[PDB]
Amino acid sequence: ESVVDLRGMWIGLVLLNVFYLIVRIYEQVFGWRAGLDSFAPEFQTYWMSILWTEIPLELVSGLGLAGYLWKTRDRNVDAVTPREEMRRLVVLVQWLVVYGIAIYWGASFFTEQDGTWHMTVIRDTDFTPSHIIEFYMSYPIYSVIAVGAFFYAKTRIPYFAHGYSLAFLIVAIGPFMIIPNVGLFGWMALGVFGVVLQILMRIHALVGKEGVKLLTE
Amino acid sequence: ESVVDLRGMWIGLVLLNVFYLIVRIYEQVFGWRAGLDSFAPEFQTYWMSILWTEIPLELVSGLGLAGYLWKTRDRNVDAVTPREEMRRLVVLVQWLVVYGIAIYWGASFFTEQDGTWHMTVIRDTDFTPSHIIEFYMSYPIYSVIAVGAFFYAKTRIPYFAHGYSLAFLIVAIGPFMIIPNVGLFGWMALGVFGVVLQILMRIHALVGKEGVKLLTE
Amino acid sequence: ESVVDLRGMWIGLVLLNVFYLIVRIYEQVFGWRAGLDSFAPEFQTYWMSILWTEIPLELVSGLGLAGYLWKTRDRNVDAVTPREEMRRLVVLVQWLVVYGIAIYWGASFFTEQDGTWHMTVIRDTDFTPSHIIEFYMSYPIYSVIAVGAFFYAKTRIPYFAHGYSLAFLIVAIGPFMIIPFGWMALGVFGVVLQILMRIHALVGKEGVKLLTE
Amino acid sequence: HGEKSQQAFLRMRTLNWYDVQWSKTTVNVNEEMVLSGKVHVFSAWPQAVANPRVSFLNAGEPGPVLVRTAQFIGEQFAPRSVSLEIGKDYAFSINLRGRRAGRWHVHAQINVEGGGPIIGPGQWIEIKGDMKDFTDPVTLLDGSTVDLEHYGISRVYAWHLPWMAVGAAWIFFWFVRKGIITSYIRVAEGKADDVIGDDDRRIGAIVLALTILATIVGYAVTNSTFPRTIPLQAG
Amino acid sequence: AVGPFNSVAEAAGCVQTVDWMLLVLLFFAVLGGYHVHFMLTAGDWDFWVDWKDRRMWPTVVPILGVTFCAASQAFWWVNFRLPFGAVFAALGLLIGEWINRYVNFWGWTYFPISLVFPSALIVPAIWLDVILLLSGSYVITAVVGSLGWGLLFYPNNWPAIAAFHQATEQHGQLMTLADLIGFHFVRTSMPEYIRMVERGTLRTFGKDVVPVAAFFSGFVSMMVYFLWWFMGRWYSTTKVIDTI
Amino acid sequence: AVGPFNSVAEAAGCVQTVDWMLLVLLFFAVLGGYHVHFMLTAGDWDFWVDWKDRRMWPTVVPILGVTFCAASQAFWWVNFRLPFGAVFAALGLLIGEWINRYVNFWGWTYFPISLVFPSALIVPAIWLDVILLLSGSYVITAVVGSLGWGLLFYPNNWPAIAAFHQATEQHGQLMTLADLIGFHFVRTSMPEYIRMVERGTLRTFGKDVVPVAAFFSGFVSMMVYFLWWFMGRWYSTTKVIDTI
Ligand SMILES: [Cu+2]
Ligand SMILES: [Cu+2]
Ligand SMILES: [Cu+2]
Ligand SMILES: [Cu+2]
Repeated sequence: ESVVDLRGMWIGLVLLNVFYLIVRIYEQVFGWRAGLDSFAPEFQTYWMSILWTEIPLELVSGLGLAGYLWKTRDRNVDAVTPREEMRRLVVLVQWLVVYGIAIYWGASFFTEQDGTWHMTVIRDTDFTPSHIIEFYMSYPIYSVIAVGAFFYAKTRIPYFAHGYSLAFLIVAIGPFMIIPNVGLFGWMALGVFGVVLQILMRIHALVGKEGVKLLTE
Repeated sequence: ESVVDLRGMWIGLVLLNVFYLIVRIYEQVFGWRAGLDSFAPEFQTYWMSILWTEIPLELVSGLGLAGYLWKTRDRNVDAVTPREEMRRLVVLVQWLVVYGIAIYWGASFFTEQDGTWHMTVIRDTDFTPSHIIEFYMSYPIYSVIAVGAFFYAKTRIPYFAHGYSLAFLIVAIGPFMIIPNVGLFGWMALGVFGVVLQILMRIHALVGKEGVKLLTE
Repeated sequence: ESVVDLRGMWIGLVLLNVFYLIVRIYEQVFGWRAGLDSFAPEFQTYWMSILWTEIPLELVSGLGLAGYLWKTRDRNVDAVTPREEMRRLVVLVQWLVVYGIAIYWGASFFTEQDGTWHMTVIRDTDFTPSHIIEFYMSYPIYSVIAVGAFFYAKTRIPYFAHGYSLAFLIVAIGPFMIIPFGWMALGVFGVVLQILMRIHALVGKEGVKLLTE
Repeated sequence: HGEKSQQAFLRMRTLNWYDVQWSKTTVNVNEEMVLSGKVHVFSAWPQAVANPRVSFLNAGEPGPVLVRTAQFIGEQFAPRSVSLEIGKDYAFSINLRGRRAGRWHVHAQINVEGGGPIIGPGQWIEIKGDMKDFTDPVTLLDGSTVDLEHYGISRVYAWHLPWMAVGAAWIFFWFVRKGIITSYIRVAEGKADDVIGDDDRRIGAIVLALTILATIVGYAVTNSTFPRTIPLQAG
Repeated sequence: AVGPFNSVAEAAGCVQTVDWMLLVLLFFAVLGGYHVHFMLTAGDWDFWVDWKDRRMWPTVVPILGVTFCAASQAFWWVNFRLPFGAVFAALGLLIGEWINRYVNFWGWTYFPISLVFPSALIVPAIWLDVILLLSGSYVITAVVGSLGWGLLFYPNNWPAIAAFHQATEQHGQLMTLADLIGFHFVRTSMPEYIRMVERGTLRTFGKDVVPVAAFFSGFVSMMVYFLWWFMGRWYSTTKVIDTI
Repeated sequence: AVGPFNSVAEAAGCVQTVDWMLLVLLFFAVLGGYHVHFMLTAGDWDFWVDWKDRRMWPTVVPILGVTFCAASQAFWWVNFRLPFGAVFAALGLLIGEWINRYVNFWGWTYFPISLVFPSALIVPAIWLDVILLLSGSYVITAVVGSLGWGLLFYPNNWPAIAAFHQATEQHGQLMTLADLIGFHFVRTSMPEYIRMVERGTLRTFGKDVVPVAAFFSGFVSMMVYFLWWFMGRWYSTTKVIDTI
């Protein structure tokens, strides 16, 4: 039909950037005057709402995405034709671009932001405004998208199905080990190196000498 | 004749539990009033006797056991029949049960016991009552039994003979590296994991499909 | 012709031990009275001369040796005859003996020497007399010889040519990680073993078993 | 503002705070209120908290809603860390120039080396004006003035953003010149070598020569402007 | 019937008596190695009622405790699909400890069991084992397994512990009973100050001391778990080597 | 007509749009992982104008900085012979930081960008990248690469930094503007004394504080480089494993 859709990716990119934009805006407006005393009841309504909401909302969002993808798993995966595999890979490269950006937000943006809010309070708790967004929002979110990209490849692509790419395995799981080292040389998930190389190998296979050498030198 | 004897194992179990029972009793009676001043001469007769005895007694006991087992080594070991190999394994599982218990005493009982005696003196030397039993008795003892089990298997079983099981190698030698860290994460001898797995592999081989699948599912 | 020359090695040995002998003698005479105040101008003429001289001199001496050896590389190296390879090996054993001694001076003599000069000053800089000789002289020198021996083997011996012996690689490069339980270059173990493997090969059963038991 | 949550017995048995006063409980942007007070260093200093041998005086406030112009304690100008002797009392004061319009709750604060923050009393301090109007300024030794709120930010961007753009050039260059997939596949097959080989390396050697030259220049220039400069003053 | 066994009874009999011999020799075994390791590191907080605080003890013990549970699991579940690994090790320790506290700390030297009783592990041990049973994955156990193990620790100790955190007034000072037990029954070498228990800090906020400890103990036990799983594996090695 | 692509345009079209998607997802990605690591280690020296001294700052930052530039190079050069590894990471970081300093340090909390601006890395990154371009060797990069990387850091920062090392007299004491910017724009939690900037020693001789710092930064960067290059390799692993 067509190998390259993208429609879904843009749904993801837009649906996300928008959301954080809202959140960053909101925290501009209720960070300042509303999240400075944690013992105040204006904190229970504007910040402790978010924490108590998003956790069970993330948890379900997670298992849902997992469960669903395994359900709609392709039960005769080895049969996939070259054009459908190609299409399935370009979906996976999609999932990784939305993963990419979920990472940006939750690891750079809301992470170093907590750095500036440290210099703004002396601290009431470890449920500060930035902690809520950084630790209990942005991190779990990019952690869900991750599990997604992982389950999706596991249930659509022969290679990733029957196996467990270690690179990928790491990328999906590493996220549950950011809590230690520390409360905020090192063990990290650039495992995406392995995963794009594994994607790239399939793409090199899925063109005969025809595409390979000829079309591209 | 019969694969399973056990008579020997009980000789070991009984001969040991008894001995430590005596020793723990003895130390109840001479620990309290007799082993509190190391500069007193009542210490030379009740505690420094044991230390000076057991070491050359252990040393000979050790080499004896080793030398002897190597001598009575089966010089045509590859010939062993499936019934005799099975008997030989069940002896080896015996040795390990006497090892198991020689470990319990030396590593848990007399080891954590030193912890309570630490809170009972301020110290005259490093030849306290508990140190004599723990370091210079219970440890060497289980260390001999270990060397035994190892040599026994080496000279009775094709597999352990010609080779050096790494697991076993460790289980026999690790004992000589307990003295360091400390003189009084980590490196340990659960090397028995590999040894029983090596034993278990021979048992699974020594039954045809007949025993295997059939008799047991 | 002959497998065993040695002429070149003595040129090395003699040309080195002499030089250091000069240097040590020099530092006896100008270390004492001349290299105690680094702010004095007698320091600029007797010690800071050497520092500024040797480094570009070592840098060129280095690249020279390497460039040249690569150039004079044997372009048909797999062809080498068992007698020529044996000669080439015995040259390479030479290089290593000149290396061995450039190490001794650089890492034992002028190194532990700095430990006694430490107890003779309180310090003006890190360009003390000993530091000039130890870090900016003896060390670079043996480091050059090393790269030499490495390049020599690389361009004369089928084995070392096409490869990169791991031991040898280390031996030639580890020198550039001395500046920063330990990490060291006894990589010569592997290299002599690599040399010994070719010697064992370049004698038939004839030499091997027979001539020598 | 979190004093509430800190351990009760510790807030009581460390710093004992008295006669704390705020110049004015209202200021204009650029208008210069002052917070002062006295503190007695409890005599039976808890184990939990480092000895106050190293401490630092502070305006407990949600960011620079007020610039601090200066501060003093123990009769010294204290922009750096100071020693507090157990059992004695010290007097302090902080000169606070309004900056951001609102109603902030401003505290006297001192932190101990291996201790953490100890928060004094705090008073609401209504500021009014437009932040746009806030200035410093400050005088150099050379005699000139500079508005701190803005000084130097120009020059910074001036050097950072160009280089970031340079960095992004370098990447977009190689990217669209030899693809990811193309270059992957080339490499994956025999070669490689198609992907690089000079004069790709001529580009590199040139780009680098310009980079270093861009540095030696930028250095020498910024060395001519500001040919004075001293290291950060600490201790 | 079934060579090298004669009867079907001579097979099924020998099988069942080796099954015991293994389980026993394996039981201790790991008890010995678990205890020594654990006693050496986690002390100490385990010997004394007046070390069992809110910060240290519920941190170090989970973290130091999960080690052999993870390694025991690696062995029992990978080779026998048997879901009792953690429990096999947790209990092992407890028996080995309790025996000692009774026969020695008390039987030999006469410290009241109220002073010298161990930390309760068997509840977490179970959570840990059941997680590996349900998911068949160590990866999942590593995460939701150890995180449980972490959080359940204080809870499952509280029943034995609360009784001693009742307040007493001694010479015009407040003490908990535990403090006093320690103070009373005189240890030759144990000056309060050696303790390593919570002493307060300015960066405590609440009212939170135990929750943060356990969560911390949880998230760290994830790493220990992994490591000790693959070490449980490394130790399971059947490799034979050629020379020494 | 060129299966599994229909046209030659359906091929070359999908290629050029995957080439973007990777380049992008890969961009951050490493930016995410690099930033979290760097911020967590090299702080702190990078947040504050009043940490950027002559000793610590131009030591810790190159050393902690070279990490991802090494692994990124191990990734782009080995698999694609694309000589932008180091720059791909260095830039990643800078954006990530700058965005935050602007949008948050300033936008949200209002510290002047004169207080909160990052360290300059792109010049070193370039040196690194071109040294791997010219020699094709990571070993040569690891040596003459990282040594450049170390040396160039302060030089390439000076242009942004000089401005703030101008001297002011304040209440009879000397300060640099930088000290002042710090002192002025009040950080709730940043007592001078936490800093970790040069404070003098008796073993300083000169007049040498920066060159030593930079050469030191250089030589240490060599080891970090190696370690991180082979970690870049281990992270590029396509190994698939059988069970969890
Ligand atoms: Cu935080
Ligand atoms: Cu002892
Ligand atoms: Cu020196
Ligand atoms: Cu307040």
